[PDB]
Amino acid sequence: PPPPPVYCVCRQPYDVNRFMIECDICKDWFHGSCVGVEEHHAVDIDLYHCPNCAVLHGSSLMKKRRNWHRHDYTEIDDGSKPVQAGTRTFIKELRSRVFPSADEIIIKMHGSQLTQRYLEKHGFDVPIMVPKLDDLGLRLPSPTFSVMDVERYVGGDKVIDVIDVARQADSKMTLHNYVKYFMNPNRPKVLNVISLEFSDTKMSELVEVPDIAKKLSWVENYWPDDSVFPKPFVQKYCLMGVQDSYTDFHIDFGGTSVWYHVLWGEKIFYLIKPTDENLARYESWSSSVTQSEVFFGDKVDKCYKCVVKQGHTLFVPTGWIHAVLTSQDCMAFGGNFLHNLNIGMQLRCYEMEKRLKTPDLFKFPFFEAICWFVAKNLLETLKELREDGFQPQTYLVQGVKALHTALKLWMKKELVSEHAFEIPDNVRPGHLIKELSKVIRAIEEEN
Ligand SMILES: O=C(O)CCC(=O)C(=O)O
Ligand SMILES: [Fe+2]
Ligand SMILES: [Zn+2]
Ligand SMILES: [Zn+2]
Repeated sequence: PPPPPVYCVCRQPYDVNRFMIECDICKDWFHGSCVGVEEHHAVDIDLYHCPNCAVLHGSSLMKKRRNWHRHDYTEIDDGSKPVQAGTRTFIKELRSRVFPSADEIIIKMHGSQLTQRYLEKHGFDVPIMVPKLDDLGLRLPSPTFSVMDVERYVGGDKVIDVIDVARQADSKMTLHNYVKYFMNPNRPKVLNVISLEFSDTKMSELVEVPDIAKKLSWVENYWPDDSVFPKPFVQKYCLMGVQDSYTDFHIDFGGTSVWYHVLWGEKIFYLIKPTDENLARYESWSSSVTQSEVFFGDKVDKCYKCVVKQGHTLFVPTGWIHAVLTSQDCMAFGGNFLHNLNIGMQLRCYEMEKRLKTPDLFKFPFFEAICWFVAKNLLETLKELREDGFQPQTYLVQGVKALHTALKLWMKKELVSEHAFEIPDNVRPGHLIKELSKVIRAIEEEN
């Protein structure tokens, strides 16, 4: 009559969906939550000793630090091995570097002026800075809002993704434990939260994205209600990071444009323009094996340092390559959106993510799906303008044409196999491409 197999001090049966750690003394397994060990602490622990065993054997044996510049702080500090991203020395070095002020390129303006008419007329190809909050239609919680409040609304037991910035590695924590950590002024490690999307929490009630962002948003103007696919939520994000948190260079998923508002603290963006040259150097860099050892900002001609003060709102347009340094403990809200202003580049960025085989969960949920719905509606628009007297605006045409090129490419016999599952069973792929080709031919003719 063998006893049912249970583990941990809670004498519970094994659950494969829960993080556990092995005690080197008793050989049993323990739930991180039962013994107070976070998933990100596992890499620090050399040999784990559970509380009970610790009474006579002492605490766990931790790995010894010999670094300040390598992801694996155990490597000997002999001279070989370059400085890696997000480490203490890296940050020190990053803070000493000299960059061209982002003032040379970004546009600063009043919220009331930032409209779709303005964007269509002058384009949206450089970052836009909006010092004051007035006229953005951007509603956020009081500047006094604290992490304890984030916990109060969202929910203490919610599971979020944390980033051990000095290792550039991900793990998971409950929002409660993250707050406990953030609240302790003395943090033995730099942790950063950047993917806590709360549009489905009681905290959504408090935030309201910028009008321009909603006015432009693809999901907001083209994603149907009668959709079989699940509507994407990348509109409301809560960002919390302690000082010296770092995010290496990247291009937001799906070539989406984004908005950031620092409630309190100070974020520092390192902006790189989306030139063909740079976009190539980036795609190489983001795949090279020495990535973590090369500060990409050096592989290009100009890297702009944009300091975002608390109270300010920044807008980064499609394609821009950027890294972010957290000058000080900060909490900021932000969001991503796709729009017509730069249809071509968005597709360009999407094609690039596909080649870098960036993980599934690290992309934009249903990129192709939305692209279909858009092509569809734009067909009705371009057509309704023709049968109405006016000729479409240059950009929209340049864009619908790029989208046209894209849809045709996905249907291509040797390719339709992968882009197949992504088509909405609400659209006639071959049909849209035909009707779209003529309106394009028509427009191209009249002009
Ligand atoms: O949290 C940060 O310091 C930067 C986050 C960021 O740039 C992003 O999520 O795209
Ligand atoms: Fe970003
Ligand atoms: Zn033990
Ligand atoms: Zn347990």
